[PDB]
Amino acid sequence: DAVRDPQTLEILDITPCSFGGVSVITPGTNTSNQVAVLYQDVNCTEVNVFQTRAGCLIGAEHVNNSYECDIPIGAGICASYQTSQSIIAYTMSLGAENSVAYSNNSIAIPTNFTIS
Amino acid sequence: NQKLIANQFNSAIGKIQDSLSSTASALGKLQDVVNQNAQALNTLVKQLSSNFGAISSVLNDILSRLDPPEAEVQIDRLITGRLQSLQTYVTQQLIRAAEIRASANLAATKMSECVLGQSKRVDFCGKGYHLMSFPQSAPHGVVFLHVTYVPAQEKNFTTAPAICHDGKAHFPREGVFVSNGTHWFVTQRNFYEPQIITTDNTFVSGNCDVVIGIVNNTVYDPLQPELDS
Amino acid sequence: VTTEILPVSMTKTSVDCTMYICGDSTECSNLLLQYGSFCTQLNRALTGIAVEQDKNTQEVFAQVKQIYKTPPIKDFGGFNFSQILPDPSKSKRSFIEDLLFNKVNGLTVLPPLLTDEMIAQYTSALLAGTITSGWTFGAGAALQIPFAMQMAYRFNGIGVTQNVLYENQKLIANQFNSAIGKIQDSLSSTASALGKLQDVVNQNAQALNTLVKQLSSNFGAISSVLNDILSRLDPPEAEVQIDRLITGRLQSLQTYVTQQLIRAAEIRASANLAATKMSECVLGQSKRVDFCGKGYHLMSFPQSAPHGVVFLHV
Amino acid sequence: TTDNTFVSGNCDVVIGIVNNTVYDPLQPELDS
Ligand SMILES: *[C@@H]1O[C@H](CO)[C@@H](O[C@@H]2O[C@H](CO)[C@@H](O)[C@H](O)[C@H]2NC(C)=O)[C@H](O)[C@H]1NC(C)=O
Ligand SMILES: *[C@@H]1O[C@H](CO)[C@@H](O[C@@H]2O[C@H](CO)[C@@H](O)[C@H](O)[C@H]2NC(C)=O)[C@H](O)[C@H]1NC(C)=O
Ligand SMILES: *[C@@H]1O[C@H](CO)[C@@H](O[C@@H]2O[C@H](CO)[C@@H](O)[C@H](O)[C@H]2NC(C)=O)[C@H](O)[C@H]1NC(C)=O
Ligand SMILES: *[C@@H]1O[C@H](CO)[C@@H](O[C@@H]2O[C@H](CO)[C@@H](O)[C@H](O)[C@H]2NC(C)=O)[C@H](O)[C@H]1NC(C)=O
Ligand SMILES: *[C@@H]1O[C@H](CO)[C@@H](O)[C@H](O)[C@H]1NC(C)=O
Ligand SMILES: *[C@@H]1O[C@H](CO)[C@@H](O)[C@H](O)[C@H]1NC(C)=O
Ligand SMILES: *[C@@H]1O[C@H](CO)[C@@H](O)[C@H](O)[C@H]1NC(C)=O
Ligand SMILES: *[C@@H]1O[C@H](CO)[C@@H](O)[C@H](O)[C@H]1NC(C)=O
Ligand SMILES: *[C@@H]1O[C@H](CO)[C@@H](O)[C@H](O)[C@H]1NC(C)=O
Ligand SMILES: *[C@@H]1O[C@H](CO)[C@@H](O)[C@H](O)[C@H]1NC(C)=O
Ligand SMILES: *[C@@H]1O[C@H](CO)[C@@H](O)[C@H](O)[C@H]1NC(C)=O
Ligand SMILES: *[C@@H]1O[C@H](CO)[C@@H](O)[C@H](O)[C@H]1NC(C)=O
Repeated sequence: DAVRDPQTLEILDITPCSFGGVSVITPGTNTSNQVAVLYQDVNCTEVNVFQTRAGCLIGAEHVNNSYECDIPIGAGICASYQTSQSIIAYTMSLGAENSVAYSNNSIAIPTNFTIS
Repeated sequence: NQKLIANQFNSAIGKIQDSLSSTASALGKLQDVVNQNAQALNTLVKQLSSNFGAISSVLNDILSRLDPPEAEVQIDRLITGRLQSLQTYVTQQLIRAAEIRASANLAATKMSECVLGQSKRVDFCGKGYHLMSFPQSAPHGVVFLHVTYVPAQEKNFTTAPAICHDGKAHFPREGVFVSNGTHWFVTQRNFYEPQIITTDNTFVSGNCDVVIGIVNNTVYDPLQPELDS
Repeated sequence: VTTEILPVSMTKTSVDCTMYICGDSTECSNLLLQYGSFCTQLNRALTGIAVEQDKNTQEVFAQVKQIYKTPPIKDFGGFNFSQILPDPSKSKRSFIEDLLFNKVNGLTVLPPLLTDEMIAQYTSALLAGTITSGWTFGAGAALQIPFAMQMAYRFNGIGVTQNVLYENQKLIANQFNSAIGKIQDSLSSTASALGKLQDVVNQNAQALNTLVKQLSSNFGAISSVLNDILSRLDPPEAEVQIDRLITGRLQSLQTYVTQQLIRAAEIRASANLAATKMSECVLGQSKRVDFCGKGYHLMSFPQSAPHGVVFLHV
Repeated sequence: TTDNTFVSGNCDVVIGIVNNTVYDPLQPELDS
C-alpha cells in the first residue's frame, strides 16, 4: 500500500498507473459521424475536455442546462446531440419539475378521458 | 360516450400499427434473446479453431503427425479446451434459460390476469386503469396490447368530507362531495358527473361536531314531495 | 408501520482479464490468445450484468414522469411525515434515509447512472404524490386531494366505512405519528434491520477478495509470480509454467463470472419484486395478503437505501 | 324497480334501450 523510503524516511503511498476502459459515445451514423471519447475511471492529465466522476470525456462540450437523459455516461451525467449541432455533456434531469396544488379543501376530478 | 370510446379505441389501434411498423426497436426485447443465443453458438463453434496450448487446433493434423505417445497429449489439450468451452456454454444457457423461465411465468400470469379477466394491479397492464387486453403472436414470445382508461381534462373543485343537515353528519355512500362555488354536489371520483345530494346517496353516522371540514348544505329527501302530493 | 427491505442492485464491477492473468507480459498474452475468445465471452457476461444493474434501479425507482415537489405548508390533517420527507437544509434526504445509509490488480468499479442524489429525488416525487394526489399520479396525471379524504378511500378499500376515519381521525393521526417514531428507533442503532442489504454487499466483496487472492496460487506451477517464471526459465519451459497459471487464473475468472451471473439472477428477481411492490403498494393499494407486511393494507411510502429500497408499510 | 336501477341520461342516447315498466314500491304505499 505504501513504502518508507530508505533515504528520506518519508512514506509514499502507492497508487496504480491510471487505466480504464475506453468508450466511444456516438449518435447513430444515420444522422451524424461525430463522436466523443470517454476514458473511464481516469484523469485528463494522464490521457472541449470535461473531467467527471465516471472518467475523462474528450470531444463533447459541457453545459449548465440539464436535460432528460438520452445516452447515459454514469454518475449523474448523460450526453446528447444538440445545437450547428454538436455532442454535449450535462447533468441529467429526472423529468420536468412539477407540484400538486395541495389546498386542504381542494380536489381535482377528471371531466374527460381517453382510451389508449 | 360509446361512440367516442369506440372512436378512440379504433384510433389507438391504428397508432400501435404505425409504432410497430417500420421501426424494429419496438421488438428489441425479442431480438436480444435471439442475438444472445446466436452469439453463444457462434462463440462455441469458433472455439474449435483454438489450440488451447496444442501444436494444432486440428485433430486430424495431430493424428497424422504424431505417434500415439505424443498425439494423445496434444489431443487431451484439445479435449480439455473444447470440453471446458461446452461446460461454459451449457452453464451460460442454463442461466439465460432461467431468465426466460421467469419471463414465461410472468407472461403466462399476465395473460391469465390481463386477458382472461381484468386485474386491478397498478402498472401490471401498462399505465392507466386496466379495462381489457388482447394477446398477439410473436417470434419467440408474446405481445400484449393493453387497453387502459386514462383521465384527460380535469377541473378544479372545492370539497368536504361531509354535509351538515339537521345536526346529523351525512357521508357519501360512494364518491366525493364537491362544489362549483355556488352549490354542492356528489360525484364518482374517476369521472365528474355531479348529482344532487340526497338521502339515497349519503348515509348518516355521527354528527356535525365531530367532522373536521364539514360544511352546511341541504340534503334532499325524494319522499317528502310524495307525501305532500 | 412495518419495514420491508429489498435489494435492487449490485456493484457494477468490471475485470480486465489481461491485466488479471498476463499483466505486463507479452509472452503470457501470446499464450492466453491460444485459448480463443474466452475473455471476450467473460467480459460480455460481466458488462451485460453491469448494464442490468441500472435497468433494475430504473425499474424500481423511476416510476414517475414528472418530479413532484412537496407543498410549502406541511398540513396533512394531523399526520406528521417530517421523518420520511427530504430535509432541504442538507444531499436532500429524509431523517430516516440518513439513518439507513449510515448503517451500510486490473479490476475496476463503474458508477451507477443514478446516484444517491437521483434516487432521493425520485423518492421525493413519489412521496409528494402519495401524500397530496393519492394514486392518481401513478395511473396518470397528479390530481390533488386532501389527505384525510384520501385516507377515507383507503379505509373503504379494506371494508371500513369512511365515517370511521373521521370519528377517529385524531386517534388515527396520533397512532400513525407514533408508529413513525417507532420505526426510527428500530432502524437507529441496530444494523441488523438492514442485514438483507449488507448481505449483498458482503457476498460481492467476498467474491472479489477470493478472485484477487487466487492470483497468489501456484496451480501446479513453480511460482505464482509470472515475473519469476519469465526471468528464470527459457521459453521451452517458461511457457509451460505460464500455461499452468493461465489455466488456474482463467478457471478462477470463469468461476467468478458464473457466480456473479447466478447472484445477479437473484437480484434481478428481487428488483422485479421491489418494482412490483412500489407500483401496487405505493402507487395504489393492493388487497393482497402479506404483500405489504401484516394487516390490511392502506398506504406505503418508499425510502432510499444503499444498494436497494426500503418500504414503510402502513 | 327504482331500488335496483338508477337514472342517468335518457332514452335517446342509449343504443339498444328497450321499453318496459319500472316499478316504484312507494306508489302503492301512498295510495293505501
Ligand atoms: C353551480 O351549480 C348550480 C346548481 O346547478 C348552478 O345554478 C343553476 O344555474 C342554472 C343556469 O343559470 C339555472 O337555470 C338554475 O336554476 C340554477 N339552479 C339553482 C338551484 O339556482 C350554478 O349556476 C353553478 N355555478 C357555476 C359557476 O357553475
Ligand atoms: C351551520 O349553521 C348553524 C347555524 O344554523 C351553525 O351553528 C352555530 O354555530 C356558531 C359557531 O360558528 C355558534 O356560535 C351558534 O350558537 C350555532 N347555532 C346553533 C343554533 O347552534 C353551524 O356551526 C354551521 N355549521 C357549519 C359547518 O357551517
Ligand atoms: C413532527 O414531529 C417532529 C418530531 O419527530 C417534531 O419535531 C420536534 O418539535 C418540538 C417542538 O414541538 C421540538 O421541541 C423538538 O426538538 C423537535 N424534534 C426534532 C427532532 O427536531 C415536529 O415539530 C412535528 N411537526 C408537526 C407539525 O407536528
Ligand atoms: C317506447 O315507446 C314510445 C311510444 O310511447 C316510442 O316513441 C315513439 O317512437 C317513434 C319512432 O319509433 C316516433 O315516431 C314517435 O313519434 C315516438 N312517440 C313519441 C310520443 O315520442 C319510443 O321510441 C319507444 N322506445 C323504445 C326503446 O322502444
Ligand atoms: C542521507 O544523506 C543526506 C546528505 O547527503 C542527508 O540529507 C539525508 O538526511 C540522509 N538520510 C538519512 C536517513 O540519514
Ligand atoms: C435515417 O436516414 C434516413 C435516410 O436514409 C432518413 O430518412 C431518416 O429520417 C433518418 N433517421 C433519423 C432519426 O433522422
Ligand atoms: C487529476 O489530477 C490533478 C493534478 O494534476 C488533480 O488536482 C485532480 O484532483 C485529479 N482529478 C482526479 C479525478 O483524479
Ligand atoms: C455555468 O454558469 C456559470 C456562471 O453562473 C459559469 O461560470 C460556468 O462556467 C457555467 N458552466 C458551464 C458548463 O457553462
Ligand atoms: C373529450 O375530448 C375529445 C377531444 O380529444 C372530444 O372529442 C370529446 O367530445 C370530449 N368528451 C367530453 C365528454 O368532453
Ligand atoms: C387549481 O386552482 C389553483 C388556484 O386556486 C391553482 O393554483 C392550481 O394550479 C389549479 N389546479 C390545476 C390542476 O390547475
Ligand atoms: C384548512 O386550513 C385552514 C388554515 O389555513 C383552516 O382554517 C381550515 O379549517 C382547514 N380546512 C380543512 C378542511 O382542513
Ligand atoms: C343488432 O344488430 C341489428 C342489425 O342486424 C340492429 O338492427 C340492432 O339495432 C342491433 N341491436 C343492438 C343492441 O345493437
